[PDB]
Amino acid sequence: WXAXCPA
Amino acid sequence: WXAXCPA
Amino acid sequence: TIRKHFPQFDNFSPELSTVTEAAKLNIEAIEQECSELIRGCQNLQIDCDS
Amino acid sequence: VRLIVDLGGYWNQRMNALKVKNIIETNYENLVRQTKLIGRAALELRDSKVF
Amino acid sequence: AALVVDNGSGMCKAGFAGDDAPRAVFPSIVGRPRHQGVMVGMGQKDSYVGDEAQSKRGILTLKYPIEHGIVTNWDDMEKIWHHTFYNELRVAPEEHPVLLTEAPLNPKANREKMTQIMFETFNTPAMYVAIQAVLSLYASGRTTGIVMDSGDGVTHTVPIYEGYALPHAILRLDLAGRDLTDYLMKILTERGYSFTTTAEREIVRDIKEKLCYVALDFEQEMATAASSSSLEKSYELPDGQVITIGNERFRCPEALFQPSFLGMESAGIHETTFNSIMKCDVDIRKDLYANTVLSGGTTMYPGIADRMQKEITALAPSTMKIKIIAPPERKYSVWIGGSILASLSTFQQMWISKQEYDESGPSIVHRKCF
Amino acid sequence: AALVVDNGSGMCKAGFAGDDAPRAVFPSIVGRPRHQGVMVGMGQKDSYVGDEAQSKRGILTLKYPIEHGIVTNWDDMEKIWHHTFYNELRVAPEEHPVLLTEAPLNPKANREKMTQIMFETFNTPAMYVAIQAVLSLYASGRTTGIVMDSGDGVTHTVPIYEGYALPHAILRLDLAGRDLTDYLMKILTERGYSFTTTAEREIVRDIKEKLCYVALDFEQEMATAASSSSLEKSYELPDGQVITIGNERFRCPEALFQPSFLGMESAGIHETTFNSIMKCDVDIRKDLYANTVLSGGTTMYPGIADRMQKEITALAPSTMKIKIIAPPERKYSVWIGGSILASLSTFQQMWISKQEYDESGPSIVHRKCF
Ligand SMILES: Nc1ncnc2c1ncn2[C@@H]1O[C@H](COP(=O)(O)OP(=O)(O)O)[C@@H](O)[C@H]1O
Ligand SMILES: Nc1ncnc2c1ncn2[C@@H]1O[C@H](COP(=O)(O)OP(=O)(O)O)[C@@H](O)[C@H]1O
Ligand SMILES: [Mg+2]
Ligand SMILES: [Mg+2]
Repeated sequence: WXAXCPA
Repeated sequence: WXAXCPA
Repeated sequence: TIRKHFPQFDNFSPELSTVTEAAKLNIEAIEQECSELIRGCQNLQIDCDS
Repeated sequence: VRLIVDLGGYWNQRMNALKVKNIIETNYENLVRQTKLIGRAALELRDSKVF
Repeated sequence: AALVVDNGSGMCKAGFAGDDAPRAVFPSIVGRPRHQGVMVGMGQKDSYVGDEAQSKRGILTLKYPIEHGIVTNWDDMEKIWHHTFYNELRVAPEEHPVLLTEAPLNPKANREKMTQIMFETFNTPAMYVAIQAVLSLYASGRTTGIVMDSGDGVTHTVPIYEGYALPHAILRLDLAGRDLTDYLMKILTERGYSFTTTAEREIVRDIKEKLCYVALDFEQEMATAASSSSLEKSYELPDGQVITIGNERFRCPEALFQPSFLGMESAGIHETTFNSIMKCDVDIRKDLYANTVLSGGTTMYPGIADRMQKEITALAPSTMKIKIIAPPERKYSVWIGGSILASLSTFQQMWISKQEYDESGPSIVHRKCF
Repeated sequence: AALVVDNGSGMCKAGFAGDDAPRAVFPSIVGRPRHQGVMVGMGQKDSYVGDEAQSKRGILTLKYPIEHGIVTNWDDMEKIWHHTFYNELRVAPEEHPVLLTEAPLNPKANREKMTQIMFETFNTPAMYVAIQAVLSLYASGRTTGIVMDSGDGVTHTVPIYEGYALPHAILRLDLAGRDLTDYLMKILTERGYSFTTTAEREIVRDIKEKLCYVALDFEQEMATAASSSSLEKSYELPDGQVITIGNERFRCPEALFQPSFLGMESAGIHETTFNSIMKCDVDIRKDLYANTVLSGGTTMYPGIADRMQKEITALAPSTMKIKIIAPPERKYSVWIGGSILASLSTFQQMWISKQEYDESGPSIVHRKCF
């Protein structure tokens, strides 16, 4: 993800 | 709650 | 039938839109509400003057 | 005692005067719009050849 | 002096009678550190309460002891009360009566336990239990009106015509800001931002308080948002990353009036107002229309009153006039009204005595308080 | 064979003339799914009614087409009737006369409205409409009396006499089963159970039908209920949860006798029964007292008969005798009485034919069957 996690 | 919802 | 041989009557909703708004309005209460104002103000005139 | 008992002779009439003035200051303008709306609709339907 | 404490689902305040502003302002959360202590230099307390937790909220398991206005965890609840009286308010409870506020339509077990705690843990000289929403109307200087309270766990509508409210027309809805916080995040995942833990939930809480707003026309606004730009705003995360949000600015606050997006069959907040006023008498209906009052931190959204006034206007017949009152400081109306009520001399006789509690146990609260 | 169809606010009853029990007894509900369907190829219907709607009620938004007696939706009302004939009864209406019932003091607007939708959509060969209250005592085997008609939508008190209704003496009271079910939930939350949605509105309807009962003395029973746990009973929720109610068994049904508990200025049926009989003639008043009858599913509560007998006795003069007739089959009394009326040989006289309607039009019903 863009904000939060890596994805 | 007890019977219903989470409370 | 209308949308086949009567193009002039294709959609009468847009041409008559004030009737829809007036349907939500209750006529009898409107006269009752306003006519009370004439009653109250006329009672004020005698109350203030006499 | 200084307001209700003291002025009970004309208190209600003074209150009767104030309530109407505030009422007129508020409802009068929208009443005119409501009347102008209903009369216009009646004229519109009477003057509609499509209907 | 008499102390005023207003326990809320997420936000709890406390102060003194006659004051115009609550003394203590800190959220009501207790967290426990999941990780294991490595360093022994500092205290590293077992638990932290209030503003202490949020400062270190990254490493705590934040828990809300009260849910939907119901204290689920009583063990944690006394930790707040102990913290309020000794750390924030730094006063001894056994010299002053204290008043607590509750939502209407609560379980009888909720408000019997607090009275037991007050007269056994803190040994307060006196106590009182007063509905949250009714005190809000006192802050507006009115006694004939309907109060729209909307906090974090409860969204209750109550009409009040005289010094006491009508219990029969009280409509309580469990749709509030905390449900809204759960709602933007699932929608926010559409834009590529993932927030799951409770620590980032307060970060989620912040963006709602600053960027969310009520749209007057949801259908027209979403069409406007389809053209892109002119609505997206940039917000900086505590990490440092800057996020941009489009249509979601109005979509989440819109869910109040269309609960179909959240999956519960109850009608919108605009509609339940109409239902409650239908349950009262015809003559009292005229007064309540012109005396509609909003309260609670949820009602802070810009333009919420304007859209609310439009919605009720369509449902209500055009004869009666609708005026929505939105005082600027309606955030603390519940506490402020309590300060006025506590300051009243007539209220010295509606206090509950410690001796009276002893004779009747904790069951006296049903009969005396309301 | 003449069909006898009993449209009701809660339950819909249908069968055949001469039968001792309705053939199909299914709820009068209409359901429309609130969620989109993702599993294709099933042929899922658009609208669901009756038992099938009740079976899948969790994912449906149930609506009552009839509320407070007046039909608020004429489009759904035919659908349940359409399901009534072809699905539940599996009989073609083209070759059978059908019997429907009408409510006391019904507005004239509806009466041709059912007429104009039956002779056209289903083209039934013959028709007749009578009062459900009149058919109540017909099943009881008497022709003169007063009926304590209570149901899901409305309640009426009709002092019938030789089977001819008295319009001026008809009293309408808004204390129906739906009100009690709505009152049961607002008082059930005191024990921590929160039922709000419409799907679970049937659940409390199931609970009160099995557990609620009428207490002879309210003041004595609350004292005993508080003192001992004997009155408490355990009920099982469909999810497996176990609930217990202590005093709500006798409290919800008591509102039928104390409407101020709901906040209605109109008083209970016990005085309304006495109020109605005050309007009749003095000479006939002797007969009406001794042939009072109870009807409808609302009057199913245990111990309801002796309680009303005790109360109206104090209201009634000491000289008069009161005989409360409560047949155990009074649940289907309205349906059974219609089957009795249809089976009569002389009942062919006041048929309204399809041909005669054509020249007479919708207005014939007001004068033919009155
Ligand atoms: N500026 C704001 N805009 C939108 N919502 C806000 C704002 N400030 C506070 N809130 C909401 O109000 C809620 C708390 O309001 P309040 O009723 O004062 O406390 P509680 O709900 O705990 O009683 C918070 O959960 C927050 O989401
Ligand atoms: N054993 C029972 N105890 C309590 N209430 C009952 C019982 N059986 C049925 N009822 C109630 O009676 C209602 C049935 O109403 P009904 O008589 O069918 O209305 P109508 O007379 O309009 O057809 C249901 O809503 C149900 O709540
Ligand atoms: Mg609050
Ligand atoms: Mg009935």
